[PDB]
Amino acid sequence: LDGIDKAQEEHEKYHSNWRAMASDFNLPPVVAKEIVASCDKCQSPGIWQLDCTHLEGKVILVAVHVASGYIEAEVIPAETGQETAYFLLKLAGRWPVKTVHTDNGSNFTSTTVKAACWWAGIKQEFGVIESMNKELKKIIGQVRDQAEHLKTAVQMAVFIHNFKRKGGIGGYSAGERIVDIIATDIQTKELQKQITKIQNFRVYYRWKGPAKLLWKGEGAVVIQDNSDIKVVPRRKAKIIRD
Amino acid sequence: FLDGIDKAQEEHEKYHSNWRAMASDFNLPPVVAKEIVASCDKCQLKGEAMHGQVDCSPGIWQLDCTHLEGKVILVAVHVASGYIEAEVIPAETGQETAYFLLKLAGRWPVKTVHTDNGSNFTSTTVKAACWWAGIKQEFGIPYNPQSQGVIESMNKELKKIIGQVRDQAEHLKTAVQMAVFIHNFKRKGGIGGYSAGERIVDIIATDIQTKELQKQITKIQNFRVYYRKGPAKLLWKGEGAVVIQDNSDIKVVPRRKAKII
Amino acid sequence: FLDGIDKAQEEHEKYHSNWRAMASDFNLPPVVAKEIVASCDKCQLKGEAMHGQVDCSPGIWQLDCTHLEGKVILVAVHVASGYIEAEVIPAETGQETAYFLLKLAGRWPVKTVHTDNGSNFTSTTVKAACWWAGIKQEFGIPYNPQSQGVIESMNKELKKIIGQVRDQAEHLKTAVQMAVFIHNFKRKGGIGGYSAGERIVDIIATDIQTKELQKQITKIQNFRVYYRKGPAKLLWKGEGAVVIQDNSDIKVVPRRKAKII
Amino acid sequence: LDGIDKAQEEHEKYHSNWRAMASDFNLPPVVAKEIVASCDKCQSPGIWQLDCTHLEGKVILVAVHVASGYIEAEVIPAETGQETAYFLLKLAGRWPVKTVHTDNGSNFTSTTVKAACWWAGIKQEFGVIESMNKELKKIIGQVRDQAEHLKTAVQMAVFIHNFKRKGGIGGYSAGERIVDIIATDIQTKELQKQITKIQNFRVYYRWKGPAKLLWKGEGAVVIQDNSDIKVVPRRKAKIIRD
Amino acid sequence: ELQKQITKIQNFRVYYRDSRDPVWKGPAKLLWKGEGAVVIQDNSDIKVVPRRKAKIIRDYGKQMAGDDCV
Amino acid sequence: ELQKQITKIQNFRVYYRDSRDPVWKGPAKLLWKGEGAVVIQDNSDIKVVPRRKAKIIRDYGKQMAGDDCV
Amino acid sequence: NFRVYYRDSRDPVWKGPAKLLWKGEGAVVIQDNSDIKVVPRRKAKII
Amino acid sequence: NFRVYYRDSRDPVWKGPAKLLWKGEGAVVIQDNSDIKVVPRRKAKII
DNA sequence: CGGGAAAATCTCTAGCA
DNA sequence: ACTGCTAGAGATTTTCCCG
DNA sequence: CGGGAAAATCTCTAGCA
DNA sequence: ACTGCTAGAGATTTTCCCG
Ligand SMILES: C[C@@H]1CCO[C@H]2Cn3cc(C(=O)NCc4ccc(F)cc4F)c(=O)c(O)c3C(=O)N12
Ligand SMILES: C[C@@H]1CCO[C@H]2Cn3cc(C(=O)NCc4ccc(F)cc4F)c(=O)c(O)c3C(=O)N12
Ligand SMILES: [Mg+2]
Ligand SMILES: [Mg+2]
Ligand SMILES: [Mg+2]
Ligand SMILES: [Mg+2]
Ligand SMILES: [Zn+2]
Ligand SMILES: [Zn+2]
Repeated sequence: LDGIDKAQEEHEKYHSNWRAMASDFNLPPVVAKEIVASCDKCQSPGIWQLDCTHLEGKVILVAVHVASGYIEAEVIPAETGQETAYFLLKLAGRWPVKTVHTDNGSNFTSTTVKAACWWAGIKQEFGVIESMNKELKKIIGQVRDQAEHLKTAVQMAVFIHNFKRKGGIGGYSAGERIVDIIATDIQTKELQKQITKIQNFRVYYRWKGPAKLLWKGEGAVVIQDNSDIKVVPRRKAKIIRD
Repeated sequence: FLDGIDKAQEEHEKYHSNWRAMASDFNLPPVVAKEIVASCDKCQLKGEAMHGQVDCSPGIWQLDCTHLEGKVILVAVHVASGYIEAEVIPAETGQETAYFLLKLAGRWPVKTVHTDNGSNFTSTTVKAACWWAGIKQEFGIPYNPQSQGVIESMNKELKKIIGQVRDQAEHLKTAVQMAVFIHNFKRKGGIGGYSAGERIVDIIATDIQTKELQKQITKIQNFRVYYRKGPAKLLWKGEGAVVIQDNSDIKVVPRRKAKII
Repeated sequence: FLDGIDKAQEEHEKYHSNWRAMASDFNLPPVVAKEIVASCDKCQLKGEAMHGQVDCSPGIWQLDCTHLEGKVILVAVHVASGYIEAEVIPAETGQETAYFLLKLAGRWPVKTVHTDNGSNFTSTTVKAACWWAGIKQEFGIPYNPQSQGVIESMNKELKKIIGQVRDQAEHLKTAVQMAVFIHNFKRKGGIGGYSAGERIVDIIATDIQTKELQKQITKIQNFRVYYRKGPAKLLWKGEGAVVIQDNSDIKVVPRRKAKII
Repeated sequence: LDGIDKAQEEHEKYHSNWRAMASDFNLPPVVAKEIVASCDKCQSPGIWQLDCTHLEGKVILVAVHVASGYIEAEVIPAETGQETAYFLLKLAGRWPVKTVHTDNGSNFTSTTVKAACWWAGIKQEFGVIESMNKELKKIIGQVRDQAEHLKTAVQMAVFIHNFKRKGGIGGYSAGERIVDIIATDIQTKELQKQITKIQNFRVYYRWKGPAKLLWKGEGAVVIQDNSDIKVVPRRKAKIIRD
Repeated sequence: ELQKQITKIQNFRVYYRDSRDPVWKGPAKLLWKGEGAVVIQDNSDIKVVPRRKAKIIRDYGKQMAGDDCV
Repeated sequence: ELQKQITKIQNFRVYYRDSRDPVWKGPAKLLWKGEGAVVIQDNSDIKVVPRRKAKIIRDYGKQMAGDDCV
Repeated sequence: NFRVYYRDSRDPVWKGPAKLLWKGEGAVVIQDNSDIKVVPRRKAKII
Repeated sequence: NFRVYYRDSRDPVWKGPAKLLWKGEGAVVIQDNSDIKVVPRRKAKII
């Protein structure tokens, strides 16, 4: 508390995201989110791309996490709807898959894949994928000598790409990047859930009119009144539901 | 306490009386009666009543096979989080286990796998797979399923879920994947009120973040401490207590008798 | 709380999410999420975590068969005392069980016998034997060995003792009788620090003595009490508390609001 | 305490047993036992009788608890040492058998019976048994029509005799009598055990010479000094082992 | 007369259990013994325990110890 | 600089166990994380827990609840 | 009223709902499909 | 020294005495008849 | 500070076969 | 030298909320 | 009243198959 | 309308004993 004005000034002078203001000034994320949302002027993690490539006369189904570059690939006996549905069901069970982007191939348009997406609650919409396939083929060629079957080589290539290839802004691997992105998405979901929980109530302070509730503390209550954020003690404030 | 001891010893050799009976019937103190019982091999038939604790490090997975409708299901669980992976395999063999394990190692940072001594887990093929993927292999004490207690428990959980959703799928493999999904994302509880998926994400991200933060702190902060001996290395000072390390030994001491240089 | 409920119900029908997951993912209060879970038959797969308690009345014996070296051992235990009787029988049949039971009933006051639903215990011959000896028969819930816990435990104990003395006898029947002796007279502990034989003697003698004393007291003492309802019968008065019986119900009341006539 | 003189006077005027003095005047059994044993002028439970009877060309082994009249009878295939040894082992396992009296028959003198008596710690020494056999035959005849085999009739007769035949000083059954006798024997054994445990210590009170220890209570110590029993406060008494 | 019998009946020790706890409660004092209930005193507390949950003994070692004496 | 990183590393929560108790001890605070040991603070008590007995998370719900704030 | 779901006898499959006729210390008596059964409370859940 | 008696592996018969080479949190390493074995402390008794 | 509902923590079980 | 655990069903104990 | 050994009570497990 | 228990291995807590 007693830092909301500093947060507003810093937002005006930098237009920083709510995370920066919450961390630097040590404010609850709800308060910072309300502050950033108020200024009108200043106003992905679950998306995957599916494709089928061919190598050595065998079909490899490849899934790319667009935001991270994290790859999951499998050799499938045939390029059929059943195999794609099973692969997608596995992926959904192992990662929070929200949307899948395909290329209108018959297997992806099959009713089996539609059923799998419906049960898993996944949305389907018909150059990252091609470059990814190119790099996967490169790694498979590099490691083809250490294996005996194509599927083992494909899994080794997935391992190398996801955890042994480092490069980018911070020099992290795809696995670390996807873990970080999913963690951030969980943070965002929790923030939204608590905003939903809190926004259903109203606060009367000192008696003034109804005001939006933002945060409840041990001995302090942070509220918003006509685009103005204020701190009031609990004894002086009454919280109700309407 | 000599003739009583002799009579008690003969009585025990015949009947193996417990220490209370001998103490009562031969005017013996409890200590000597207990010594009589303890010196008899034939009366040592019970282990100490306790349980150990399995390793729960962020990099350990527990693997096991289970059976359902005449088919083999390979199951792995991330111990720290309870996050499971599973799949039907045609045969309970080392090749399928090694393929499963290479898949797992390419999708999560598997540092160690802990399993029972089933033939598939002890095969040379799985050993080669672990060697390639940089995975350490730990085997529990034979015929001690408690050593794999986590994954065994998950075998019970997965099967349960499989029974809840068996009518939504024609094939058992689809039901297995459905149950994996349900467990990893649709069941919340335990540490943090998380689901297993969010819990594993949090655990791995926390591992990376804390590693980086501690590395930066060590790079910036460097000091030596003398406490009630050698020049130990400080780790955290505050609240009137100082934590130091001296020859791979971490000790917490009060602020008194501790100088920081 | 009506929009979230429908989505939670659909999500549950597909996945059978537990109440925590639904409360988290659909902004639901715990009560409504729990109601969703409770209204689903497919999610009721666990009984309440507790144990009952077996009858321990002075007249109840628990009987069971056990197997050792391809031979059948019939075992009875006096529940209140832990006093056991046992013997090898050639066949696990109703005739031998009834002979054993008539023998037991002629040596101790067996009022009731509690057993599992093994065929020998449900035979008409054993029923006739119990009818002649004035013995009430109780059968546990089928395939619930816990209902016979005591005797089951004693089976384990008996076998253990047999293993300790099996080399002192040539025949298994002799070893069984040796183990019965050892348990009944050479093992002390439990209630009163007794052996099982001493404990059963004390239990039975106390039963007779207390019965006679209470009968004499009732013959000598007779009074009526009014508390708060009717002329209850006093049982024990003193220490600022009165115990009364009314309509076959026993009540303990403070000395206040209680008049003795 | 403060009743030793009354106990001594009661013993002098009646020479009653220690149980009566302990119960009437509420004294520890050790003190009453010491009092009764002091006067020189005033200075079985585990005994069994074995026999073999014959009926309908079958051998019935009968054991009688002499003190109580409680019977244990079985039909044995042959009057052999092995059968007798097994019967004796069972009896010893079920009751505290200390001694058995037999009629010098070959089975009772067999090495098998000697081994059984040695393992069970039973002592063998070679008009109650005959009368009990007659009563057993009478009961068997009374109930012979209710059974089909002789062994069942024998067990029914044992039941009737032990628990359904009442008669004597108090109209008690044989089972009740044996339970009472064995309970009294346990009482006696425990009294002897505590006397043995306590006799190994000496007491110095107020400092006088060593004195026999009889009872160590919570606030007093009852001792004996030259055929005189006295009570001493705990502080004024010291107990040692010689 | 009556007092002696009452004291004798109160010399007996009772070990019992509560409806939901498996461990046996220590040696309470016996006050009244009925067909299906036993009224006991356990540290100045008067409890009615069902017959099927009570083991009633006259611990003979304690009786010979004189612990029943004042 | 250093203070910010120390506060961040102290924002993490630790659930641990003792050598003989199977239940997991509640969310203690993290002070130091080593290769084989974690030094935590649990109600003004500083404990060294072996690595194999500690689960370290940044509980995101509580982080978004603002509980870390003074 | 009460709904009871129970594990019957050596059958790992849970059944119910069944009416709760009676509740004891360690067991219950229920009626499922016009059939009366006795189940340990360990093997039953009442709602 | 220590005498250890243990239940080895699916064999209900207790063995020993064996020398206690090492004692851990939930297991012990022992030597019986010149053979090294690893046993859970649940399945061992040390004297 | 006083009660009551709610939330949290505690106790205990089967099944993993 | 390695090691029972998991998640659900009730029970009981704090904790928050309006006077 | 102060410590230490002993006794008692408490906690927990396998096996009953 | 019926029902886990037993006995042993350590752990921990009272209780007694001499100053
Ligand atoms: C041939 C492989 C290798 C050698 O051992 C066997 C037998 N076995 C037995 C069980 C088992 O008895 N589970 C029940 C159980 C009991 C107690 C507990 F704490 C946990 C539990 F799971 C397994 O789970 C299991 O996987 C195996 C197995 O794989 N094998
Ligand atoms: C054919 C009869 C009639 C129908 O039931 C079967 C099977 N049964 C099984 C066990 C058993 O599983 N014991 C292990 C156990 C497990 C838990 C527990 F608390 C106590 C325990 F004894 C028995 O003891 C037993 O006697 C029988 C038996 O006799 N029968
Ligand atoms: Mg296995
Ligand atoms: Mg297994
Ligand atoms: Mg049976
Ligand atoms: Mg049985
Ligand atoms: Zn022995
Ligand atoms: Zn459901």
